[PDB]
Amino acid sequence: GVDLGTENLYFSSNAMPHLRFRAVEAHIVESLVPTLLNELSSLLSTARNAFTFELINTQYFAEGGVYPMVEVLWFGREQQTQDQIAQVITDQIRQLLGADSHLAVVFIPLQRTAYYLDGQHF
Amino acid sequence: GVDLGTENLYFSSNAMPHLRFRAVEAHIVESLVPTLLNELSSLLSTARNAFTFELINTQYFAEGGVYPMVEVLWFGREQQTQDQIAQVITDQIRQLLGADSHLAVVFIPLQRTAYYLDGQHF
Repeated sequence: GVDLGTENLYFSSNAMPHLRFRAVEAHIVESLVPTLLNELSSLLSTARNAFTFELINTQYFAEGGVYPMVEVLWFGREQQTQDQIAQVITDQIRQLLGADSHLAVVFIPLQRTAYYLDGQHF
Repeated sequence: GVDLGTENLYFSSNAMPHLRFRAVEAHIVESLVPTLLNELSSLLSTARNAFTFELINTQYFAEGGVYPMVEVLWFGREQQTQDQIAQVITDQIRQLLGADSHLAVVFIPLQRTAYYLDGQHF
């Protein structure tokens, strides 16, 4: 069945964001995650346990140097909200990495009907 | 007996609205209530103590995500006034939840002859 025990789980506002940090040093991410969780959960009025953060442990090459990227896999919020989230993530990373570092933030939409928790979709 | 102590109680313009907030995060409602009271009491020229606000504590499921809803139980005002009220509530919720979030506002009429205060009806 569905999960009607956990508060506010199926709200449209609860985009269930999974943040994936690529081409970013581990210590930066470790410092970032607590402050990002504080700011995003407030901004989106979403439970703190609705977010997941992943450091991706791969090796990158690009001519001119590799820039950091955060992929956000989520159910979607309207463009204006998405824009604000991108701005929060960028601003926090700039604090640790430079006000002109060139962060990419990319949102990838997941379908609620293709996301299953304990065998039942959203 | 009727209540002829409290000012303006039986005016037709005093619809005695009870607002019920469903599928909305508690922190949002907590923030919304004082500003909504200010705006609605001004708009309707109604005493501030004529409004009640309730956060409903249930769990919701909908395919595609659950959208917030405000139920207004009241004696009724004319269509054009009802429309303005719906627009105020919507605009204030958008400021906290997003300018493209999808709020439902539903008005439910109560009969004055079925509403008793201290054992006497309106």
